[PDB]
Amino acid sequence: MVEANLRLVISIAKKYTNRGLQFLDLIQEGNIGLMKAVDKFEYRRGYKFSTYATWWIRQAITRSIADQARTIRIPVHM
DNA sequence: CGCCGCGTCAGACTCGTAGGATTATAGCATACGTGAGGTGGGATGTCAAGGCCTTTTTTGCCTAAAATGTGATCTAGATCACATTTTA
Repeated sequence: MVEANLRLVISIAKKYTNRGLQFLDLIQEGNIGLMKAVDKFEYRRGYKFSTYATWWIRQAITRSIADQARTIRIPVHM
């Protein structure tokens, strides 16, 4: 599953590899959200998988950029 | 053996001049801890009157005793117009 959907991970990743942090870190975090979605996904919902891990990936990257990527940590609320 | 290609590595010295950055990234719910706020409470620190001792300020006082007064009786100084008289 994971080795299959790596291209989803990288595709979504490089929408956000504008000069925020760096490519490969967005990619790696994307693989983390991917592994979550593989751990959680239900076939019985019968939907496509792409959407599910799209959400999960996007969460993971979207707050790893914010936790990291600065010398001064601004937490999520600000 | 002797190229050839690729790569590594230095490029003078002291002063001055200016301020200075930027893109876009979801959203709400749970639940937990830490910062700025209260809060009585030991405990410390202050400020105004009183009891131990010595010193200081009044102040007794203690007797040597030298000093302070009594006043009629004197005394040895002190004067002034005339008559010379001396000395530089």
